Amino acid sequence: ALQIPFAMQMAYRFNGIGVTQNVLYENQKLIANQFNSAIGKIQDSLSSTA
Amino acid sequence: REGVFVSNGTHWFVTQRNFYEPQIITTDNTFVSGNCDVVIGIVNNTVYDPLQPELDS
Ligand SMILES: *[C@@H]1O[C@H](CO)[C@@H](O[C@@H]2O[C@H](CO)[C@@H](O)[C@H](O)[C@H]2NC(C)=O)[C@H](O)[C@H]1NC(C)=O
Ligand SMILES: *[C@@H]1O[C@H](CO)[C@@H](O[C@@H]2O[C@H](CO)[C@@H](O)[C@H](O)[C@H]2NC(C)=O)[C@H](O)[C@H]1NC(C)=O
Ligand SMILES: *[C@@H]1O[C@H](CO)[C@@H](O)[C@H](O)[C@H]1NC(C)=O
Repeated sequence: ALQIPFAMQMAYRFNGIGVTQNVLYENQKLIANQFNSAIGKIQDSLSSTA
Repeated sequence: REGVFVSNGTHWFVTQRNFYEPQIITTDNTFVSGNCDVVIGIVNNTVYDPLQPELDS
């Protein structure tokens, strides 16, 4: 394992889908809030939807 | 452009992800976008512009 900061791992991950990595850094709080909220929807989905 | 910005503690280099090969940071190695106020954890350094000393000479 090689450590790397998570916002730099996401720049590799964006560049791997052809989205240029400055599109992460210029939107990092939006991308974080969308991810955190999407994990939230999985808790509610799994809690409700037997 | 490809690879990562890295420092040995005193100097900043770009290098490719999977094999340490430090290169001077330049307008050929890097692309601009926006400005300093937008990005979390950006660092100050010079960027060498390889055209400039040729025009100066
Ligand atoms: C970080 O890298 C730079 C470049 O490899 C090092 O600076 C050079 O150090 C040598 C002696 O080791 C000097 O003779 C050169 O004149 C230096 N070049 C420049 C551009 O300053 C630097 O020492 C390295 N720092 C650490 C902490 O390893
Ligand atoms: C990068 O360098 C610039 C100056 O080259 C720094 O900007 C100054 O920061 C101080 C402290 O916040 C302010 O009092 C000045 O008014 C700023 N000057 C300008 C021109 O904006 C900046 O803080 C440095 N950033 C980092 C991350 O080190
Ligand atoms: C990294 O975390 C430290 C506290 O552990 C903080 O002072 C620093 O500003 C952070 N830097 C970045 C790039 O997030």
